[PDB]
Amino acid sequence: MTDRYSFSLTTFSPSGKLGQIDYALTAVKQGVTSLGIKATNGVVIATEKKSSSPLAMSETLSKVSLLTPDIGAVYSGMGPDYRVLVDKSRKVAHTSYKRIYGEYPPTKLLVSEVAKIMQEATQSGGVRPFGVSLLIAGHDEFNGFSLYQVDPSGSYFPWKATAIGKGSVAAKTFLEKRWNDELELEDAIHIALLTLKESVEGEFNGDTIELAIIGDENPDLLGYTGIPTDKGPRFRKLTSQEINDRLEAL
Amino acid sequence: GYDRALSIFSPDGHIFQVEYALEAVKRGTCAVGVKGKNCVVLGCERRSTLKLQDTRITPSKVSKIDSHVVLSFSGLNADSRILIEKARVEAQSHRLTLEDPVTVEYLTRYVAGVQQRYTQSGGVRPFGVSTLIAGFDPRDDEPKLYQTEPSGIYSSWSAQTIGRNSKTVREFLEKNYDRKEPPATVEECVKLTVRSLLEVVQTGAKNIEITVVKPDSDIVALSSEEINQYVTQIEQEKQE
Amino acid sequence: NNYDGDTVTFSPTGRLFQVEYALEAIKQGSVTVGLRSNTHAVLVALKRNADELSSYQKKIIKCDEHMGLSLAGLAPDARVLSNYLRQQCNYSSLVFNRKLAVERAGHLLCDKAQKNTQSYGGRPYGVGLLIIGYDKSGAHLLEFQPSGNVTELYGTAIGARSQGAKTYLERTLDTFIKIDGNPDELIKAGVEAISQSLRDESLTVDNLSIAIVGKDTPFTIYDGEAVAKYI
Amino acid sequence: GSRRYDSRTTIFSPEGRLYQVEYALESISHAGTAIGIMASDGIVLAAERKVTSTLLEQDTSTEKLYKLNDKIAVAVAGLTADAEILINTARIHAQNYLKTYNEDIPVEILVRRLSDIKQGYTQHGGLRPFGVSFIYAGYDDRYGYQLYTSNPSGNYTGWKAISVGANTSAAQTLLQMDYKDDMKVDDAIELALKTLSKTTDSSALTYDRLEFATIRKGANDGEVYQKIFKPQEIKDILVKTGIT
Amino acid sequence: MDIILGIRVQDSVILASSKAVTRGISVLKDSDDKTRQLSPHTLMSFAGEAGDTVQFAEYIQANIQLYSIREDYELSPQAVSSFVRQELAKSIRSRRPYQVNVLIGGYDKKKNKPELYQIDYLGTKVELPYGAHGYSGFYTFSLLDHHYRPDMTTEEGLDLLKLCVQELEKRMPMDFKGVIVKIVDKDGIRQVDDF
Amino acid sequence: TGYDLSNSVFSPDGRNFQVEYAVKAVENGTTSIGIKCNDGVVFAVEKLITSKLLVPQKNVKIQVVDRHIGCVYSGLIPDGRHLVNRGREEAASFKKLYKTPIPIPAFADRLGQYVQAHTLYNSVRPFGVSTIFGGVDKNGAHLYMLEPSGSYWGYKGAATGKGRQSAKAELEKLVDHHPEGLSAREAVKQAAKIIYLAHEDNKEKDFELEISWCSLSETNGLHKFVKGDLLQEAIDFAQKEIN
Amino acid sequence: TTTLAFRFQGGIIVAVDSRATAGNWVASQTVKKVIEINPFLLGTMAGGSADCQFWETWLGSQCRLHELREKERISVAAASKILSNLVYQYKGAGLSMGTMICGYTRKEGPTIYYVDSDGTRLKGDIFCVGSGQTFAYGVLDSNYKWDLSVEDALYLGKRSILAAAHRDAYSGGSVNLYHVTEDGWIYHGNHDVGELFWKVKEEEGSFNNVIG
Amino acid sequence: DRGVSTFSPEGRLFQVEYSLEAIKLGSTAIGIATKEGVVLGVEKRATSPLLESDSIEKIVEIDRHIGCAMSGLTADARSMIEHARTAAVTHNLYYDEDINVESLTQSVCDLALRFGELMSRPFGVALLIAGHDADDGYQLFHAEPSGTFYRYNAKAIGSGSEGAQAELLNEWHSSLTLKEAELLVLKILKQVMEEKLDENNAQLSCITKQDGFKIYDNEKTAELIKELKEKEAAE
Ligand SMILES: *[C@@](C)(CO)[C@](*)(O)[C@H](Cc1ccccc1)NC(=O)[C@H](Cc1ccc(OC)cc1)NC(=O)[C@H](C)NC(=O)CN1CCOCC1
Repeated sequence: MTDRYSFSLTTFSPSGKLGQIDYALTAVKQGVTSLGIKATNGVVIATEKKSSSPLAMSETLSKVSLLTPDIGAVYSGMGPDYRVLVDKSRKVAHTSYKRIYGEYPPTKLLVSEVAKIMQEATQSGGVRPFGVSLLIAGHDEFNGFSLYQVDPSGSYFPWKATAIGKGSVAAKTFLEKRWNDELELEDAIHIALLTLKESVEGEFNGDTIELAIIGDENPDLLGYTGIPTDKGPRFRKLTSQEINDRLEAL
Repeated sequence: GYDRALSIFSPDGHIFQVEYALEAVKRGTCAVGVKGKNCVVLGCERRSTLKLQDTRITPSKVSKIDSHVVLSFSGLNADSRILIEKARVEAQSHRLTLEDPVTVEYLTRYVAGVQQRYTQSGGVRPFGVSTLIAGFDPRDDEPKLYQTEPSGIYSSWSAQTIGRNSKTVREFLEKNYDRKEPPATVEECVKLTVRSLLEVVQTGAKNIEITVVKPDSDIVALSSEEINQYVTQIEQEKQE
Repeated sequence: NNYDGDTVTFSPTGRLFQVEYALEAIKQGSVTVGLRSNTHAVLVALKRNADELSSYQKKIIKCDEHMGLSLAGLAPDARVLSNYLRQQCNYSSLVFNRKLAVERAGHLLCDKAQKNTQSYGGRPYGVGLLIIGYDKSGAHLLEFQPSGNVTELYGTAIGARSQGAKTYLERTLDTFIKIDGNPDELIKAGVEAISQSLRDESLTVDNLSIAIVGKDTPFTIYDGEAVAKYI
Repeated sequence: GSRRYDSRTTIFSPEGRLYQVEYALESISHAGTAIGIMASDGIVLAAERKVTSTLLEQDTSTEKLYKLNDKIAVAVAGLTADAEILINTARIHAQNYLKTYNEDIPVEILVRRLSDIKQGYTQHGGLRPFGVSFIYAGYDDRYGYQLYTSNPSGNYTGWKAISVGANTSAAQTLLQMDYKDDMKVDDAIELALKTLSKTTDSSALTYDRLEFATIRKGANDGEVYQKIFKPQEIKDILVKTGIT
Repeated sequence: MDIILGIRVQDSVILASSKAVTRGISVLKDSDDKTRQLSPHTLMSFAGEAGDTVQFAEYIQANIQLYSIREDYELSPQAVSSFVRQELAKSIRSRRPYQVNVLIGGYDKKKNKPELYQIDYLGTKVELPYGAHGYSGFYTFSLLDHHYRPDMTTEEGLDLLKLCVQELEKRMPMDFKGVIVKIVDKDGIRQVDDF
Repeated sequence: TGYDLSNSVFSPDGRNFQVEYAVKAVENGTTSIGIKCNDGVVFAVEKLITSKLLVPQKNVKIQVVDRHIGCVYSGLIPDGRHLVNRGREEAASFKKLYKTPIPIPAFADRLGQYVQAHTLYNSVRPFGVSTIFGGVDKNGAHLYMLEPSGSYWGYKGAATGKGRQSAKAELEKLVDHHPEGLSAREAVKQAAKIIYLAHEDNKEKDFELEISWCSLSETNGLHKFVKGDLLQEAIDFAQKEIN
Repeated sequence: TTTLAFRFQGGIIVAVDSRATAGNWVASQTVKKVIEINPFLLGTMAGGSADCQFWETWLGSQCRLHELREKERISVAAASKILSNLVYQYKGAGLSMGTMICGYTRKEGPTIYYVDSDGTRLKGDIFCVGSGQTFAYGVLDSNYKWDLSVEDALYLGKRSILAAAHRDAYSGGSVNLYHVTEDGWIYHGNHDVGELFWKVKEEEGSFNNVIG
Repeated sequence: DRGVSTFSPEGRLFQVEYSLEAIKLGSTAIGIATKEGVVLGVEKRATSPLLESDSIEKIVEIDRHIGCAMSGLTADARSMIEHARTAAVTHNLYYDEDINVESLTQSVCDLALRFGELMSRPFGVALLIAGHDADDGYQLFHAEPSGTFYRYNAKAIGSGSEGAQAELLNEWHSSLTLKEAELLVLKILKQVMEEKLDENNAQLSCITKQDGFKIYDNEKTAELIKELKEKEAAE
């Protein structure tokens, strides 16, 4: 018994390709489109809620996940792989940072830790790479707002705006035309909804679209009052109703 | 832990991984060892497809294991560092428990044992390295030159060469080295070593390294000009 | 064919080929015979040499004062298994002050051999054993196969041409079973049994190996001039 | 068992080559070119970013050039994720040396240890090697300014000027042509950029597709300063040499 | 063990170390050298628990010599002292700590300066113009406070050291059988045979 | 293909061929049966007499677990013994912690999970035995049959080995003709008959009958071997029915 | 115990007593406190009898393994250091050993090493070890010269043990003498203190404290 | 590939059988056992004339009463010898006596099969273990990588083994003297060796109860070679 697979399942081919990473990226290509746009006073991450069955309750399945109060994540590719990454990402933020410095990690460093986890699945014994690309949006005091993309290889790149998955090629071209360095958060949400409508085929409403923002602090969502320095989470998931309001003035 | 038996017997009774490690040695730059009446000289080829090198800081081909023993090699450069490090640690460990520096035979025997262990241990491949180990035992003026190889066998040599085109320079040494009368002086020994490398090398410029080891921890590396004088002298006598 | 790379693989007809190949090593091994009465149990083993300059490979091993076996196949594997038996017999003595039952000895060998046939990396034992002993329920004879299968018998034989001795004992069953209180006659029956497996060679003084255990006889081996009596 | 699926990453070819190391070098040959040039009064590190997108955040980005300590930096060519594993090790190794000896680590010692780690992955463990080549640029008070390179085999060598990644054959010929020993930093800056500009697979070399760094003694008196160039500073140095 | 002294002067470091090895009511040896050469320009004297002292000294010696061979370079006295301190700092929280106090006298060839470090078994390091371990300090520190000058020669340092040994031979309860004196300077380590 | 070369590999059907191959080893083995009765269970097995040299009554194949459970199996005999050894460890640890002897359904899952575990990895081989077992606990009598895959169910009657179909047919008749129930002493006699009837599928070598039983009234809830007069009575009953 | 060994012009003299004690109970009078490691090495025993006996015969096995592996007799320095490094590993555990590794080799000449259980290892010309070491020192030091003859040195070693055997309550039995030369060790007999005392008293005129 | 501890269809371990082929490539080693002693002789076989032949160590001391000669991948023998020496000395430590030659051989052979997936492969070297003890007198053992050992009156291993063994079959009798055995090893070595036999490329040794295990000098062997040539010419 015991894990006898102590050797790499991802190896270099004669041409220099890492097969499993390439194939994992193929799995990401098949995945549903998600995107991220960085504004001057916030970031927006969005994706389509592909329902497996109309009897299924798509509210119970959350594609956009809070990692820290000021960092959110969305993905394209294999949902189960994403779910466990979010679990590990949430924990590493605590173990390797908050329990040491008494504050939440800045976006770039949390991203770095997630990348490390995905890189190890590329080299460690008896494991395949993760079949997802992440888009991590976040804010921190000294870097401000930021948006990162993390690939199955463990590589990560900062973006002004981007899209991953099914119709990423067309979506990226759409974003290049619309993005400027003076976009306000509400303008970015508007563009996000426009870009996403291109890739979505069926219903397009607040129940089939999942969308969150990294913006201003939300004291109402903090849960307590009395500490002035604690001002609430910058991450906020837009409600089904809040999305439909913006779809009328679309 | 990774357990795989990588070095294994084949139907004809060969351990291919050990034999393929010898091919890596054959690819490596030539190294030669010649021992005289009162000295040993280690000569080493350095390939000249690398210009813009920084020779101050580039790892030298001949390494000191202790103040009285040296080690040159042919084959994989990265592999050789692991053997050298282990040998250097064992050298200090021997001084610590025996209160006497290692003999050249003992040090060689240790390095050869390490190489052997990597031929029947799970999860590891053999060292793609053959070494020439030279020096003088403590309080002894008799020169010592030993050779090791990936399989783990080791032996003493009056003169020997390893690496690429070593069979050519071994041919040279076999007729030019007299057992009854080894190079009586340092000059004679260095010249015979340089001559033997000039059969294979190309130019006698920054392609040849020479290190001379004498008794009682007397080791010095020759500079370009010093070596170049031997190259100049040999070529003028050749035109005859 | 494709299902003989290791012991952990079943064939499409439900066979373990590595176990069967281990069984094959026994068939190449030199013949050895086992038989018992109600009072004594006897091993008779034909030893094998490399050539005329070599010694004759010892086939019989003692396990305790009341137990021992003979081997056919890989001798080092017999050494491992005999050593394991020696320890189990000894554990029973030190802890319980109890001589290990020959039946339990068989159960223990079965379970040890079995584990090697169900796990990756390992291999089956390449030897067959004939265990004789005398315990609280009289004389015994066991046949161990490296598949794990242990079998209690009145008499048997394993090795090359063992079918000759095994047929003979099957005929002689009613005779030799009632050789009670007579060691030399029970051995004679065993020496005659092993003779049915001989071809071109005959039993010489440094070729024959005999062991005996019984009611008032500790497990003792006879070699050299001590077996000249029976040729 | 699992033997069936083992690639055997740490074995020799019949020719005496390490398959995986050779294939990792092939991987690295497609990565963006990185150049190191050592002058008498400093070192230049120049690297080309892999085909950039216009929406990529350029200023808050790090792909090629990384800082190991205050005296040593590295240029990367290969898998970035692999490189970061090794960089964090190298960063820790430097701090261990400082903690032990109360002296900044000599460049070669740091390089050797990082190269020794790579070597290990080619001889034991059954894991794939790191698909990374480094250019180490650093200073210490023994040898002064030093350039090294290491590759997946775990072999390292010292250089006056060197390139890794894509088009090294062409890049090395151009460096070998125009390099001389009495060269200054500002000349080396110009050489590095001119070389990339000629070897690049892109149409034209621009500020947004470059990472640049210098290690000078251009601080105040007998001390070393690392300068990781900002986007605007690369834009200026590119105009100053007349490439754009 | 017992008496180990150190004096850093203008151009050298001078280490004095008692020759007596006592056990119970018997002086077993009166010519013991309580010092090891770590490198050509670095000397370490030691005092403390029996066995531990030499075992520790030779272990440090091996490590420094290993470093010298690996890098083909001599570690600075500062670097060696920091390495030694860390080894003792580990040791003190071990299952059985090294009970060894040391003085490290060295000549830094890069700075062209003598350097004297005092390190106790806890891993407490200090650079000093003059140092002592054990009860010796109680006499020599105040003596050196008075007579020491930073610009003294090696000869003046030896006379200053004779003054310490005389004071110890007068007021110390135990017979420590004199001292072995060694000088560390630009030309390396040498022993004064007539003291 | 190659899906059948490694254990724990799903074929495109969704099958583990290595387990199905282990079943072939079970089908090759001698016949064994189990009969559930009024207040207990009865086990019986066919022992092929390979040679005259086999000592009668001295190659016992039915095994006891704890003091109240009986186990019999067909296929690779050593594999069966390994499984019983585990069963005994499982039963010991249950009694150690919980005091009460292990219930039969509880025990059945302990073997079930262990056998199933040997279908999860390629580094182990599936068990080459189907095991019929059972006994009496606080809730009465239980009979079970466990297969190489780890699959097991409760049974009124169970049969495995080379003569399983012959035995199954005979078992189905007993279930139909006795809806109220079969007595323990009756089930012993029937077990003998069914082994003799199932021997027709293995009739080259003649055989030796071995029976055991647990019964709340007859054996006081404990596992015992059927020997002597009761065994010979059952053998005679079986001999009368084949003729 | 009282054991000594001293170096001189004609090699090394080694002398030991033969008493073993368990408190004030005299456990034995005929114990061998010298172990002959090889034809050129000797070991002396003082302290715990089992500790000395077990580890010094173990030392002999290590020295044999050295000459098998290195095709050369082990040095006195290396042999002593094997033993000292061993006992240092057991430091604190409670071993009790006072030993002297005496022998000749070509590279070293006659050499003596003091090794004890708290890890002390010392090269020297004269050592006395044991409960009666001080008594042996008193006689040995006051009569020692480098230029002693082999005959005189043998007697002084014998007389020094006798001195301690007399005064020290935990020393006695008999004297075992050894002489180590360039050709190896030579045994110079067992000398019972029962007879040796009176023989020395009479002939030497010493021991005037005792009733004659 | 395939398991290291895999059986062939004929009932043999592949790796053990392949290691036997490696031993056939090795240099010839011959041992002869008499009532006056056991003689061990080996072919040195220097690969080049520059190699100093006296550094070729294929005959080895295990204890004073046990010697050993090797053939095959001789680098593999180092850890076997190391084990044998430790086993021999350890037994002397535990029991204050010499260890039996058979017990020593058995201890060495226990390492043999300690390979698989322990070491990664069998040993590629065969050993001739010669010695003397009080119980069974002068003994010669052939230790293989199979874990099996046979006692022999005489035995040859290596490349010239089957030819030499057939020669030893004819020549050996139970009344050979030591001197007769010495010459016999030299005679048979000279027959199967490629290069011409002399004191530099062949080495003799013996173990006797009185003097223990001794490797002969090149001067002593040279005289036995000269004595051998004269005796063959003398009829
Ligand atoms: C003189 C006689 C003073 O004791 C010597 O030191 C002598 C040396 C010696 C060497 C080899 C063989 C015999 C004698 N030592 C003894 O005779 C020794 C004295 C001693 C007792 C106890 C000790 O405790 C650490 C240390 C020294 N006597 C013994 O060892 C006696 C025979 N045995 C015991 O006391 C048994 N003890 C030993 C310690 O562990 C508990 C059991």
